Amino acid sequence: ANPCCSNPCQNRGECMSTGFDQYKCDCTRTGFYGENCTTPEFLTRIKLLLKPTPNTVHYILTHFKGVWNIVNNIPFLRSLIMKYVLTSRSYLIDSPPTYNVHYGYKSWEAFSNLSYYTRALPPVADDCPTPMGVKGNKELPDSKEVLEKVLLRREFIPDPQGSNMMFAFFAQHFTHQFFKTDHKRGPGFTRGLGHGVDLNHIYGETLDRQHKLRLFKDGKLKYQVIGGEVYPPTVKDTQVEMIYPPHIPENLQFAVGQEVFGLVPGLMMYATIWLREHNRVCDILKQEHPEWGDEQLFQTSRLILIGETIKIVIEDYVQHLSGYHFKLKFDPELLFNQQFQYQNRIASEFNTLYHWHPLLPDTFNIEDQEYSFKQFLYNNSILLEHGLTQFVESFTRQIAGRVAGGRNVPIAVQAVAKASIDQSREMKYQSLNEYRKRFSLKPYTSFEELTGEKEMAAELKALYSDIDVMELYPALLVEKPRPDAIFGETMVELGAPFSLKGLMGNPICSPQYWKPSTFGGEVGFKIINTASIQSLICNNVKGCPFTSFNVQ
Amino acid sequence: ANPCCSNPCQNRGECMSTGFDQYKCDCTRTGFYGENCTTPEFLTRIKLLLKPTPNTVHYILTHFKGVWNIVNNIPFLRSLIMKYVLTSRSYLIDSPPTYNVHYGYKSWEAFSNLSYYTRALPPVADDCPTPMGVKGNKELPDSKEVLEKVLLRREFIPDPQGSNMMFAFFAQHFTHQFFKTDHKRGPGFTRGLGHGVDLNHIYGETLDRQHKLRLFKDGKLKYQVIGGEVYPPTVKDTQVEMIYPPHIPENLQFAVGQEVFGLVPGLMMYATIWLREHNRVCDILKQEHPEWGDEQLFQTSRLILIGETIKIVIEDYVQHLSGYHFKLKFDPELLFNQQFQYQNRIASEFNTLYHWHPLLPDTFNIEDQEYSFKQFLYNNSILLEHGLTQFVESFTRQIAGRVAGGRNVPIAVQAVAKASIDQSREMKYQSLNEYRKRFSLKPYTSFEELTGEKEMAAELKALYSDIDVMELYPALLVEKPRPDAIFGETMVELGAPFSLKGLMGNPICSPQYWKPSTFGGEVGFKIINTASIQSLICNNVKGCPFTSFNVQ
Ligand code: HEM
Ligand code: HEM
Ligand SMILES: *[C@@H]1O[C@H](CO)[C@@H](O[C@@H]2O[C@H](CO)[C@@H](O[C@@H]3O[C@H](CO)[C@@H](O)[C@H](O)[C@H]3NC(C)=O)[C@H](O)[C@H]2NC(C)=O)[C@H](O)[C@H]1NC(C)=O
Ligand SMILES: *[C@@H]1O[C@H](CO)[C@@H](O[C@@H]2O[C@H](CO)[C@@H](O[C@@H]3O[C@H](CO)[C@@H](O)[C@H](O)[C@H]3NC(C)=O)[C@H](O)[C@H]2NC(C)=O)[C@H](O)[C@H]1NC(C)=O
Ligand SMILES: CCCCCCCCO[C@@H]1O[C@H](CO)[C@@H](O)[C@H](O)[C@H]1O
Ligand SMILES: O=C(O)C1=Cc2cc(Cl)cc(Cl)c2O[C@@H]1C(F)(F)F
Ligand SMILES: O=C(O)C1=Cc2cc(Cl)cc(Cl)c2O[C@@H]1C(F)(F)F
Ligand SMILES: *[C@@H]1O[C@H](CO)[C@@H](O)[C@H](O)[C@H]1NC(C)=O
Ligand SMILES: *[C@@H]1O[C@H](CO)[C@@H](O)[C@H](O)[C@H]1NC(C)=O
Ligand SMILES: *[C@@H]1O[C@H](CO)[C@@H](O)[C@H](O)[C@H]1NC(C)=O
Ligand SMILES: *[C@@H]1O[C@H](CO)[C@@H](O)[C@H](O)[C@H]1NC(C)=O
Repeated sequence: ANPCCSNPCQNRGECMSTGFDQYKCDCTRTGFYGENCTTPEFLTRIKLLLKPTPNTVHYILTHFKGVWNIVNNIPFLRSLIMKYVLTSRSYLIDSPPTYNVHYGYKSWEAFSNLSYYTRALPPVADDCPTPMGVKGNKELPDSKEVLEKVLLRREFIPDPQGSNMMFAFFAQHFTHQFFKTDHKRGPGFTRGLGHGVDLNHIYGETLDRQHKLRLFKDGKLKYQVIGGEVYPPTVKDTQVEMIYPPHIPENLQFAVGQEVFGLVPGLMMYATIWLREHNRVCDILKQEHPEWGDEQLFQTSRLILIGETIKIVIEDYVQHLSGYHFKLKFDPELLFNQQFQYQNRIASEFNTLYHWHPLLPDTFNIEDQEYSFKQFLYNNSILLEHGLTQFVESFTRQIAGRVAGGRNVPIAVQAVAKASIDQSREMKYQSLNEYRKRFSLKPYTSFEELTGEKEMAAELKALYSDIDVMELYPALLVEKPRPDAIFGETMVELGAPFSLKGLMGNPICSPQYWKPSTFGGEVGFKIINTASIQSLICNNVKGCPFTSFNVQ
Repeated sequence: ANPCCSNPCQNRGECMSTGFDQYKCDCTRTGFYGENCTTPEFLTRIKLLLKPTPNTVHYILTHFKGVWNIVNNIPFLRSLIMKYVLTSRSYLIDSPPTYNVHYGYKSWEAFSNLSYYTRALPPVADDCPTPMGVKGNKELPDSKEVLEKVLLRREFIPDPQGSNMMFAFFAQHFTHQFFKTDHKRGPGFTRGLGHGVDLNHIYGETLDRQHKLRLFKDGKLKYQVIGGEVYPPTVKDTQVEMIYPPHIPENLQFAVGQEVFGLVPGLMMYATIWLREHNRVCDILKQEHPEWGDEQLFQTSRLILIGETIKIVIEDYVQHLSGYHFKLKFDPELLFNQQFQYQNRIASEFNTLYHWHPLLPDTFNIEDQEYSFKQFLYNNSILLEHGLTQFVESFTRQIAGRVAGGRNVPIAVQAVAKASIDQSREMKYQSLNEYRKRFSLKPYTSFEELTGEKEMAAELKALYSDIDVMELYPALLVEKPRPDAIFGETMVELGAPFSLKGLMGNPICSPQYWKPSTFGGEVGFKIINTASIQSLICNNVKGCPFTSFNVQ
């Protein structure tokens, strides 16, 4: 019934009803005018001509390795390029944030209520005739059918980019600080009220939890020593709430910042590494500042680890994922003469797209062992069994699954994939093609264009009938990958903006924060500016084993 | 003992201890270098020469009325000037915010914990030898002594700028949405978690309170009709908590957004006016949007009232206070090509400086009556007695007290003034002169320079001994006024930055919000862009009585 149900307004124009069956588009600052904001302004037409497609740019970034080799070595050139990747991306994100699952129009409630995930696109109104607005049938295709026909893995498909298990578990661990759905409220709600990289997954969401985790000497976090090795403390010792099945012995109930991290030994591996890093940085700071107390050692270390985290995410993690020959750089100063909002709100869609479960192998291979999901889940004995060094060595060698390209979701986790589909609908997501437009990409004109093949395309076509009715989440996992890449166009073009915004939007990246004194001086500052996934493991894992995010 | 106790670093350089008795200043981006950031960079020296003092600029703004008359009528010129007043002010505020009462160094706790007021200057460390750091005696002068000698009113001193009671009560009402100290926690904590102009003082801090206040038809707020006039509903009808002495009859316990607003009839006057405005705007929107439901009518109206509020504050309220011949403008677009953070955190110091109780008269004069404080407080019968029209007429005629200049704090409220002194100290405020430097003003070199007279100066000198030990709050109320002005230099130069930042930092001022559709279309948008204190009163008060922030 809502006359905006067809999503009439193009180019980021906003639709507003002007009567029971009339609408109007607000084209303010879109660069277009006309009833649906589809008539371009002169200068807009120019820009459109001189604008290369994302696939073109991606090609240039992943080719001409010889040129990039030169560029990467000319500091002012590298800075110029990175500044452009930062700025071009962030303009795609609304900041201050706008919509959420309950508000398809701006409101103080949607702005002020931090318990919601924000929305890059507003929900389809409740009184629209179809799930996607006006197109398609009264009901989307059976989600089980979609799951089984195009999502579920038959044979394991490895990632051509060589992503390993160190990568997979880093992705899970890192993102699960800001992807923390409040299932008590619903899929559109979050428990991560910092809406970003605050390391609550190490330190805790709340002050009370943090204090239980802290030693209150030398700024350190509590820990225990088992077989000469440092591990997180127990629930019994700390009284912090953790999720564990009832059969887990108390001496194996490790207590960490994120209550869910005991559920996978790969998570507990990173939990342990970072715990160690924190206490390590505490020793460094105490040496520089024998005058400092516990609070200041703890707080400064946390700030340093936030910096290390962002550093590693950009220059190692995203570097690997991108396949760019251009060398990405973590440098807050690049934005100082630029318009940029030092804030962020986690988007529901960012969460949805990040369900990268195809990464998971059929078994987890540590040393001589090959563990099944059943044996791997909630099983910290495995970690104690082999130890950190062996986890790193093994996980660095084991290849992860390809994410886009279709049919690679492990059966063990099929319920999670079905829930991603069902909850997207529950949250009234607009279609894949609406999202594509929202991020300046060309709508797909057929299912075959989407997948780049014929078989899955045909199954999808029989299910959905209309490409404009296809759903974002299934599309992401079925999309034609970039050549020999882990992802297709839509994953990168939505993901990159959300990501860089949450990284650079952090307050430590602001001018008043980004200076040596913030981090206890030049020594603390250097820890951030030289951080890497390798140094993180070298300093904190016995034997300083070699590591990487790609299979060697 | 802390080597930074003496506030060694100048020009916004940051002090960090580097050993039990050594310190270092971080001069990053200050424009200076050297041990204490006192050596200017070349370009810094230039700028310093070409920079007029705040007193010079103030003079130019309050003179040459004939030129301003021309400028005010050249749209592009007016915009240019207002853009400059906006930008020059906001660079004085740290955003994202930094310190608070418990953290004299940056921390994630101080950044993330919204329950604290932020701090423009860090607190004096607990182990410093004197209250102000290293200067002065082990103890500040008796606050009762300061109160009595230089703060308390002997004879009422009227405001030379002609501020009236409409102004006084607007200031109280408006600011008490973001000045809401959480006395359960301490003076450095706030209950206003929106940290700005969110109109929680009309709508409530929390969703629960809001819903009790709402009618849930046509987007409106509950109300009652008494003698044909619209007033807020009762506590009995709504169950919203309000602070009222036990002797107040339930039918006089008006329920409004801000629990403390029943305490002064002048507050309840504005509460009633704004309640009316909201329901008024609801009627307008319903007429434009018969398709809209209650939620959308309510939320859109709230957004419109936020706009009206900022509009009136800049163009009427601040316009009056400034004494400028230049016509200030509320125009978000002025910042769109500028670097600016659409966020804000309420500063403790902004709260402290806004204790403008000298505004209060010895009696409140309504019609033929002259009420004492005793009779005026918690007495809503007076409002019912005379009605809104008579309140507006009377309060528009009654002159308010001068704030700076000394000895004009009403005795009835002496406990509040003493608390301002005592709580400042409790919160470990740095000295007046530190705050002056912090806002690019020249330190006062004597008490006589501060007051511009001899008698109070001599009393202050005997009390404090050293000008560098003088306190911010008492200094503000004792400072030499600008010629025939309500305030001295320090009030304006600290207040203006804090204020404009909270006004323009509101999300509705951001590009994605500042468009017609946000406000239900051109008709809702116009309500904001034509708002004035006179139109607010004219649309909402019977007879459309004349009003102004100044005596006629
Ligand atoms: C290691 C084995 C893993 C298991 C057993 C697992 C299982 C689960 C389960 C049961 C959920 C809840 C979904 C629902 O609401 O129905 C979930 C959520 C999620 N998973 Fe995984 N997962 C694993 C690894 C990963 C990996 C490698 C990633 C990639 C980054 C990932 C990304 C996510 C995300 C982003 C969520 C949503 C988090 C939230 O909103 O709270 N997971 N996972
Ligand atoms: C009209 C009669 C007034 C009375 C009886 C009054 C009394 C008080 C009292 C008792 C407090 C502290 C109470 C507490 O801490 O809970 C206070 C605080 C304050 N007053 Fe007034 N006042 C009046 C008018 C004004 C006016 C006209 C202004 C001008 C802006 C003003 C500005 C403030 C501010 C900014 C605070 C701090 C509030 C907070 O942080 O929560 N007051 N007043
Ligand atoms: C962010 O938005 C959330 C969604 O609106 C808010 O969560 C909801 O708050 C409501 C008000 O407290 C709850 O309403 C329920 O209403 C009935 C009738 O009065 C009562 O019986 C219930 O006690 C009351 N609450 C509950 C828990 O039943 C909603 O239930 C509650 N939860 C959800 C998911 O809607 C958040 O409050 C809001 N956050 C803030 C800071 O405002
Ligand atoms: C913003 O910072 C505030 C000030 O530090 C936090 O407020 C404090 O939280 C503490 C617990 O989280 C309370 O301490 C008390 O500690 C003992 C030890 O376990 C408990 O028994 C008490 O129950 C607990 N609380 C009380 C009321 O006794 C502090 O009292 C409390 N208030 C103050 C003034 O410190 C806020 O929690 C923090 N806000 C957020 C969002 O983190
Ligand atoms: C009213 C004209 C006198 C003003 C000068 C005040 C000198 C300080 O006098 C004080 O006045 C307070 C208020 O009455 C009293 O509570 C104190 O007991 C008294 O010391
Ligand atoms: O943070 C992330 O996961 C990513 C950040 C990222 C950022 C740029 Cl610029 C380019 C790529 Cl390929 C990126 O890859 C991913 C993504 F986008 F989500 F797939
Ligand atoms: O918001 C306020 O109260 C004010 C804002 C304000 C803003 C400018 Cl530009 C100039 C003046 Cl005189 C102002 O006066 C006051 C103040 F600063 F608090 F005294
Ligand atoms: C927008 O496109 C044209 C107006 O030029 C109109 O025919 C069309 O119906 C409008 N909206 C939609 C969804 O078709
Ligand atoms: C957990 O792993 C341990 C040690 O590797 C193994 O002995 C045990 O069988 C596992 N438990 C489950 C439930 O698979
Ligand atoms: C800063 O000024 C000079 C260093 O140039 C030095 O004499 C002084 O002691 C330093 N600090 C203070 C507080 O004086
Ligand atoms: C309250 O106001 C009434 C009526 O205006 C007045 O007569 C009365 O004296 C006041 N109450 C008190 C306690 O002063």
